[PDB]
Amino acid sequence: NVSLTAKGGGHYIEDQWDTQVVEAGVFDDWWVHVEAWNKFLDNLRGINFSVASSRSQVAEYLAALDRDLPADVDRRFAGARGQIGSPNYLPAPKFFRLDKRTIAELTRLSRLTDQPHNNRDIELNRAKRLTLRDVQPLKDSALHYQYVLIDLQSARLPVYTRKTFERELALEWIIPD
Amino acid sequence: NVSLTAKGGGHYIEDQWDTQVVEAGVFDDWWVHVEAWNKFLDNLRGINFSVASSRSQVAEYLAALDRDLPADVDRRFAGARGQIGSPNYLPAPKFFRLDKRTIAELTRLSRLTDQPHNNRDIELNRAKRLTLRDVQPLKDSALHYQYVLIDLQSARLPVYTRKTFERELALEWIIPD
Amino acid sequence: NVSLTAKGGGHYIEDQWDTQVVEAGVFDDWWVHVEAWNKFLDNLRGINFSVASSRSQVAEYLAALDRDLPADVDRRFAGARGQIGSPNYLPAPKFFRLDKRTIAELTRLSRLTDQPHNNRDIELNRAKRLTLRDVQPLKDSALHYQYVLIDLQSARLPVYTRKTFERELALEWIIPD
Amino acid sequence: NVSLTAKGGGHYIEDQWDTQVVEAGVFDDWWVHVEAWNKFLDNLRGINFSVASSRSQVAEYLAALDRDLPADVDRRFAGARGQIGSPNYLPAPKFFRLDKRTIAELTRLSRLTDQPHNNRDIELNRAKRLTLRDVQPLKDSALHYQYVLIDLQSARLPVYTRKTFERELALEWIIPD
Amino acid sequence: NVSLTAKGGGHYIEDQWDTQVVEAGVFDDWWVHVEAWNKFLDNLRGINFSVASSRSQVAEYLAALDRDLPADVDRRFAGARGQIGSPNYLPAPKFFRLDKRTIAELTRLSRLTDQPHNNRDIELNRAKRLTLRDVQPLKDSALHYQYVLIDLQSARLPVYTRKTFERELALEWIIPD
Amino acid sequence: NVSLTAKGGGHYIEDQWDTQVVEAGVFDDWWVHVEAWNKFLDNLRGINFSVASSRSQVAEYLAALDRDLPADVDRRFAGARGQIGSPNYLPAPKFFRLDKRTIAELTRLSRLTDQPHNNRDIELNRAKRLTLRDVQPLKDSALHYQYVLIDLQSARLPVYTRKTFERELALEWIIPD
Amino acid sequence: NVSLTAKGGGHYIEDQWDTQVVEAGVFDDWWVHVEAWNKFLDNLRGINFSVASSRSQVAEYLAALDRDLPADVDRRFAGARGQIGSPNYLPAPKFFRLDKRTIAELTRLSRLTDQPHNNRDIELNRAKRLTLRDVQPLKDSALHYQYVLIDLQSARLPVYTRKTFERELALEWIIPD
Amino acid sequence: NVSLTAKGGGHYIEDQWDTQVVEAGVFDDWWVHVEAWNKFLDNLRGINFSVASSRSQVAEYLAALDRDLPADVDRRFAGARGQIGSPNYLPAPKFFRLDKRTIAELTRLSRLTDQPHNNRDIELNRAKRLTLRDVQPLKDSALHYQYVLIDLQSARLPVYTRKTFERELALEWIIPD
Amino acid sequence: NVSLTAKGGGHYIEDQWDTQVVEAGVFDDWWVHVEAWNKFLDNLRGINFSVASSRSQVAEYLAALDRDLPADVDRRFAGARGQIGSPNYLPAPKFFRLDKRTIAELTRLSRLTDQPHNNRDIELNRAKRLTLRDVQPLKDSALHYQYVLIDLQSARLPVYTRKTFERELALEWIIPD
Amino acid sequence: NVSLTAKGGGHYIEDQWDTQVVEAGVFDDWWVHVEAWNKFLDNLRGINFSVASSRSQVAEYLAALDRDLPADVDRRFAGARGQIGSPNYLPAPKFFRLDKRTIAELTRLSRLTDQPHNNRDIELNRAKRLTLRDVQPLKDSALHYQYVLIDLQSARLPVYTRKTFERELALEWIIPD
Amino acid sequence: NVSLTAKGGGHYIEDQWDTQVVEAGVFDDWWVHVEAWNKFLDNLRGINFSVASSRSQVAEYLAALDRDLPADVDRRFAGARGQIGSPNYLPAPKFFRLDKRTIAELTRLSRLTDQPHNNRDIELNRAKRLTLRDVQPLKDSALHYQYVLIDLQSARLPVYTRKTFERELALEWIIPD
Repeated sequence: NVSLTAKGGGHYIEDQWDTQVVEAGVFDDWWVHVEAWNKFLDNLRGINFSVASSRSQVAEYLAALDRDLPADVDRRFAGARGQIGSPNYLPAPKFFRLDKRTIAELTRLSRLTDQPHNNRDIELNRAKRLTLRDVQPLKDSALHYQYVLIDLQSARLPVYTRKTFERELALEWIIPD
Repeated sequence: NVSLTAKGGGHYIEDQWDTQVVEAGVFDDWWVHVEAWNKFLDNLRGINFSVASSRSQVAEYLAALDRDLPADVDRRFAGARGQIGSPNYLPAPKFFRLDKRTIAELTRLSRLTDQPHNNRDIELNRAKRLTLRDVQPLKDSALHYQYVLIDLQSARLPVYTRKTFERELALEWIIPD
Repeated sequence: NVSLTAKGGGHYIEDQWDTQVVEAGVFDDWWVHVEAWNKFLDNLRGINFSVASSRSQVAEYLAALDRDLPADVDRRFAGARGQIGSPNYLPAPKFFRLDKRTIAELTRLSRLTDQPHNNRDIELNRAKRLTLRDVQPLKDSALHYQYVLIDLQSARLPVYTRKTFERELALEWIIPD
Repeated sequence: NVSLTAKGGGHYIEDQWDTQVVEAGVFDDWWVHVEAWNKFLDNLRGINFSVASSRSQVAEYLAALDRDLPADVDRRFAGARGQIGSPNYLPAPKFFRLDKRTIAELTRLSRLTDQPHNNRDIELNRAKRLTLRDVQPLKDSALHYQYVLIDLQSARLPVYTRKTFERELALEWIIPD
Repeated sequence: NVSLTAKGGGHYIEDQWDTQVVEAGVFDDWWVHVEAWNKFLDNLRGINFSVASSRSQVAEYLAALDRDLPADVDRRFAGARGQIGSPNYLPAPKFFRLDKRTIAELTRLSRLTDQPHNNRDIELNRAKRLTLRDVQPLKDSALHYQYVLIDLQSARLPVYTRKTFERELALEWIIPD
Repeated sequence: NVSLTAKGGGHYIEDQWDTQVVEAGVFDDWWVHVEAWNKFLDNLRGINFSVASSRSQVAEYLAALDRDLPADVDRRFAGARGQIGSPNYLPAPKFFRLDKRTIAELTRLSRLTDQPHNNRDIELNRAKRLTLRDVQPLKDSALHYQYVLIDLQSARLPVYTRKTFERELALEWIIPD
Repeated sequence: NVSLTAKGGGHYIEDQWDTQVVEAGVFDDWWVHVEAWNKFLDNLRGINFSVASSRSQVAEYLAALDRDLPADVDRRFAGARGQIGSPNYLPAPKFFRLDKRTIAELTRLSRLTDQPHNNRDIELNRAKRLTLRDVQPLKDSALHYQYVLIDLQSARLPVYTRKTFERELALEWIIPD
Repeated sequence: NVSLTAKGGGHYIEDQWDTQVVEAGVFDDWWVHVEAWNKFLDNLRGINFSVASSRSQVAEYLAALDRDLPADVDRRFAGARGQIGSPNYLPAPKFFRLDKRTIAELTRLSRLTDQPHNNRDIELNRAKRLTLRDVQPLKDSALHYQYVLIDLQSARLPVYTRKTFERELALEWIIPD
Repeated sequence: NVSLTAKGGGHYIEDQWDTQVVEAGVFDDWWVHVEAWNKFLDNLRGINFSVASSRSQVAEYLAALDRDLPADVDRRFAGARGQIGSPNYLPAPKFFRLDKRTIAELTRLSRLTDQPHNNRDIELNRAKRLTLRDVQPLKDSALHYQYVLIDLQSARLPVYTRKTFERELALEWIIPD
Repeated sequence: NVSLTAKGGGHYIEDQWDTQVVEAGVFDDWWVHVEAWNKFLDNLRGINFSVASSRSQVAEYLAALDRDLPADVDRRFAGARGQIGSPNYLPAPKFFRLDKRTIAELTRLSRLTDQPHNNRDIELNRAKRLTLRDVQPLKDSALHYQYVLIDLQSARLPVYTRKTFERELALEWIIPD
Repeated sequence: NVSLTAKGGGHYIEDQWDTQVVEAGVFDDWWVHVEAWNKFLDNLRGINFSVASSRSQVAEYLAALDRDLPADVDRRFAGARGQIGSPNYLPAPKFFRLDKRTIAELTRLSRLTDQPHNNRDIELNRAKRLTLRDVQPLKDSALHYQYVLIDLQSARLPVYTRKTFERELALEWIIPD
């Protein structure tokens, strides 16, 4: 979970954090790492309808993606620590604000994926000794998938650095006394 | 159950607690931990219709989620104890007020899940020696599930800290004499 | 049965207890403990239609829930005994007044549950050597269940402490002479 | 991932990088190497509908293509280091700015490719001992493929060198003091 | 039987013991030792359906578990005797109040276990000289077991020390005159 | 059983231990050692369905895992005793708080494992002189195992040191007078 | 277990170790040696489905791989001790942070491997005196293996030296006074 | 393992090695010797599907191929030491950078090779005294092999000398003071 | 029989001995010496099913094990007499309280051992002049033995010294007047 | 029995020995000498199933292994007595704490070994004048042996010196006054 | 046993030996001499399945191989004593650290070797006056042998001199004062 920045130094004033960032309007609002989100993106490009265990994979990743908000005062929104120029830099984390509309779209995928099933035939028709099977209820889903996903990739979402997160919501870091 | 804060110190005046918080309007009203609720969220993302024991899992979690209200005078609404800055902080608990409408929605899921069944065929057609089975009564449910759940995730619910719970309902903590 | 408070000290005047609390209007009117009722609630969330012994469980709990009224003069409506502040408190019992309408709803569940049956087939078709079975008379019940229960959870019922039970019905405790 | 140029020397001023290149308008916007993209191109020319494992190949390459943006201050947009004339040159990298419209086209291919299937027949009709099979749902796809791809090759996309990337978006490299 | 504390010193007043603890509401209500109950727990985790003598073990333990209530005036509810700090302490006994509902659940296990049988075949088909046998009536039981037991472990039951048993039911110990 | 720290020195105040740690909310709640739990983990990775005596091994370990809570006043939550720097340190014990939900999951494994059986055939068909056998009722279990276990490993559980156990539940150690 | 670096010298401040590295976010998170992990990699390349004892080998290695985290204050994250240039160097250990998603993938392999079986036929059909056998339940697994493994090799995981482990999580080593 | 060049002389600056070559982007990225790789190539040209022990040969070589990266500061990327002209030269090592895509292709071969099997028939039908056998599941594999291999040979991969490895990633060798 | 400590000195008060130790709750409850019990343990490890006279050995030892309770007022629970330090010490006896459940387990062994028999054949088939014999009714017993015994060894039983036996049951020794 | 260190000097305080080492948690817990245990190890490597008298050897050694705990106050945990440097040293004893789980594993071997038998045939078929014999009930055991033993060798158990035994359980040696 | 180096001179500091080399992580970890191990290697190359006494030879050597760790302070890890150049040198001992995985592999061989048997036929069918015999249970073993051994030879294990053993684990030799 992306809370990789030291607790200490401190701190958000606690008049505004209460007011603006917690209580209403950030948290319980999702956050994924850039060049960590992309990876999420392709696990799903990227998937074969249909063999089982290749479908349960959609469900699996969304947990542990990993998804959190990094600054929890006493924390700074991750930066990250280097001087410009000298080669110990670690230049920034950039984070994605997914929106009230989309997490409920990512969700759509998670159970656009599996459908109630009659699989157990194998323990029947084939093994003690036909069926073939029906495919269609998959096919439409496999296509429904292609759209809900082609939206996901082609949907320019807001990026946020430490520089921005203090600007968009004004919070002061209050450096020691 | 989230009653993690010391009994002692005390106490809510007992003129208002009786009046406002107990008797009518909080209790018997649910409360789940943030970043503890989310986890609830994904156990359910997050589920395969249909194999048994993957359906009874919805029922199972809602008990022990865990769900309670933390301040019971003599108790303070959990805070939690640290000074800002110095790295022994434990910064806050933030709690979800689910609403008279939703607990009866979470409930919907719990028994949107299982349906009366003819499973015992296995002890018949297959084992002493076909059936296949019928799927449809599952399928619709599996889709009914996808909606009642896509509401759950995309439903911005009220968050409450110690700072807020004394403000929204005014109670005084009455520090020793 | 929630009669956990000492007999002794005494007592309700016996002019009003006769008049108001016994004779007509409380007793034979049900009472369940809070955070003891909830538990009742989830045993039933919380149940699989259909395997037997998972249905007889509804019937079983309603007896021993446990259900009684706590003050029987010479008794005080349970309080309970602690000073505020000092950590030997036991802060209150809060009790649910279920209503003439609902106990006859909880009842509905108890025998919404089982139905006359042809089970004994197992001792026939399957064991000396098919049937499958019919499910439908269960299915509707399983859904009838989901409603009579989704009312139960989402039905804000009156809570009562010692503070309230003497106020709503005025009784004096008559402390020794 | 094409970040082949030394971290060090530094650096983009950090007034404009924040403003123009990160935050909004480059990143999360794709970048493929020239004469590295072409190779991508022909893996797909270049493919046989239908044998399996010859279809999963579309999915596979798009990850690891490889795709990234090279300058992350403190980094210079790769150049690359040689003097003109003397035979240690490494003359330039030239990079493709694919567009909001196309990555969602490349995506189209990735799952224009596989479709829900009834393959498991082989473990049936043929192996324990006909079917033939149906082809048509492939055929149309195989043709749908030919168009979405004939666009890809015949779509002149913007090339960018170090010389250009500082011109199109004005950033200064700030050489030591 | 957990009556390990000296008879003597005395005594419960005998106005309340009669009233509250004996007569109605404790006794004939079960009591098992903590870290003595757990052991009970795992003898049953913890069992193989099916070989005989591995099933009669459920029956066997519940007697001698051991189960009793410790204070019988003239007795103190076991404490136990040490000063804090100095290393002859014996710090407390903590006891489980199992409930009217559960002892009738523990019972369920005891004869969920054995079933009427045709074992004597061995003295027939096999020894003077086939049968195999039927398993199914075991199998369901073995699964019925898994649930009635998974309730037992995951059922947080009330713990009681000397400190509590005098508080929950108010009794005075009456130290010599 | 992890009670490895000296009785003596003392002691938890006994106002809070009664209140918070015993009575309700820790005990009867499980505790396994880190890098002692892992070992538990792999005994189960780690197991062959099916040969007998390779299945009874699941049952066997869970007892003696070993599982207890270490501080029982008069005891300190194990630390452990060294100065920083000088090489007689023994740096800490870190302990796992498994949850009301999981011990009833670990339990699931214990009897997900064995099933009622017809083994005794060997003393028949084969030895006095076929059968083969049926495998399927194992196979599903072996797969059911793979999931209930893949949850166990991939379930980040709370770690607790002496530093934390006094913070999360506030108890004072009361050093001699 | 890779704890090869001297205890002594000391030490991590113990304000941050508690905060950041232990408690939550490293430990119970896996760590394998580079050019020690690779070896793990090929034991599994690298395996024949199916002869027994060539399948139990997957299970066997994952224990003792060997897997631990090296710095436990008072310990330094292994370095390792040499001056640059002079030929007694031992240049670094580089370690793999496997992720919450993957250890539950490595696990998948461990019991993707064995399946419930009817082997004992050999002691029957063949030895006292046919069967052949069925292969298919292996075959699919053998292919399922090929994918879960082709992910393992082609999954660029994070490498960490002493230089990095203090940077990514900021800890100070506190050299003697 | 190709680390044939003296440790000593030294050394890579350790500002860039950390930055560029280790940490992310070379290591855990494979390296095979030229005119040592070719040999690998033909062991596989070069193989008979199917006799056993002629298939396990694919698996065997990939370990010990041998595969490593040669410069580990304090090491120089192998050169190798001679003056031009005078006949003690040893002119260069040239190394292959296989890519994230291909090692997962070489892997494909390793277990494209063996399949779950019914071989043990020989100990049956033939030896105690038909079967013939089935070939097809081999045949397709033998052809699948021919393609995944005809890619391997006809895939021009990047060659790297000492001259290049310092140019492509800029590292300085820092000759004594 | 372990009554090795002088009669004399005296004595247990005879108000408590009657009350607590005799009458009900110690005696007729077994007691074996430590490092005298172990020896019992291995005589049984430790035994060959089956030759006669190697089976009657189980029966034989349990009598004379030897088993008794040592203090019979006027007796002190054996101590034993030495000063600390000076080398005439005899430091303690430590005794095992076997439980109502186990003596009936040790018993199980005693006649798990022999079974009704047809031995006398030897005086027939073999001596005046075949039979072989049947083994199976032994074999199962020999295995039944292995379990009832593997419980015995791995069952941590309570140890008791003089220091403890006066603490667990409070008795005073009453030294002369 | 490893009690090789002089009685005298003295002594463990007798407040802690009672508390911690005896009573509960060491004794009746096994202890074998290092480089004395190994020898045990190979007597069993190391054994031929099957000729009799080569099987009774497992049983025989476990008694007299030899197994005891060395310090019995008044005793010091054996050290052993030498000064460093001067060649009369006897440097340490190091001892193995086998665990509640393993002694019940070593036990397994002891009677994994012998099985009820029909040997006496020799006095029949062969000597007064065929049989051959049956082997299988041995064979499986011989293999069952190979596993329960391959655990024994590859199970890193805790080593303890005098230095450690006073640290892990804190006891003071109390040197004369 | 390779403890060939004088006791005397001394000594390992005894702060680190306790910490690092003994207690946990070397001892009970095996050690074989180079060009003494090889010899072990070929006794096993090197063996004929099957004649008896040519199989018991595997078992025999592993004891007395010989296997120990040479430095036991007060001892130096054997060196060995000569000056470079002058022809009384004895240049080094180099030792093999076999691993937790392999000693349990060498073990495999030891009882991969013998199997329960029916040999005694010779005293029957052949000598008083056919059988032939069955070979197969040997044959597979003889092949199982060939693999577990072809791993042993082709498994590059770590070599250690005095120079290395003080470097890998840092211990100081402390030369007289």
